[PDB]
Amino acid sequence: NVLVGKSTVNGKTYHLGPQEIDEIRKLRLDNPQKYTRKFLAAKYGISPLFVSMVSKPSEQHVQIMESRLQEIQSRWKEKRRIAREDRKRRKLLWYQA
RNA sequence: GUAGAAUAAUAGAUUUGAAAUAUUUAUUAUAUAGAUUUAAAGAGAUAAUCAUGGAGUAUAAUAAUUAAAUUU
Ligand SMILES: [Mg+2]
Ligand SMILES: [Mg+2]
Repeated sequence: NVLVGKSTVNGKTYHLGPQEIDEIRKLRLDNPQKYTRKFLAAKYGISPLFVSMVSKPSEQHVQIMESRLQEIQSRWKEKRRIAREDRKRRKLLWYQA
């Protein structure tokens, strides 16, 4: 197998209920730093994709991490910026087929 | 147009499927192994912008008289 998902290796599970899904949401909105996607996935035996599906982080959290991305991009040099645009175009060309 | 029906966005609302081939889907650093790429101090070719040079071209008094052709 190549880049296979864990659920695909061992099939999907449907075992969480409304109350613990709601409390997952409360934890995520409370302390996104302490209760990360991987932490919640480990705690509740689900996938980080499912955590993102059911929960939603805080606006402050997303704003600060977008700013972090902006800083990392700004610290780049000319060559890395061009290389990243090239990666984007190449990846887009993957799907045209 | 003294006015309405008539495309897409931009967002909004109300619904909507999923545990979503996410131990890499999007993008983000380090380390190891390996494979590579990227010059313009100047130059060639071509074109253009400035020159240089004076080939080529026109004219050889351009006044006036005579003659043929014209607006009123
Ligand atoms: Mg070059
Ligand atoms: Mg000259």
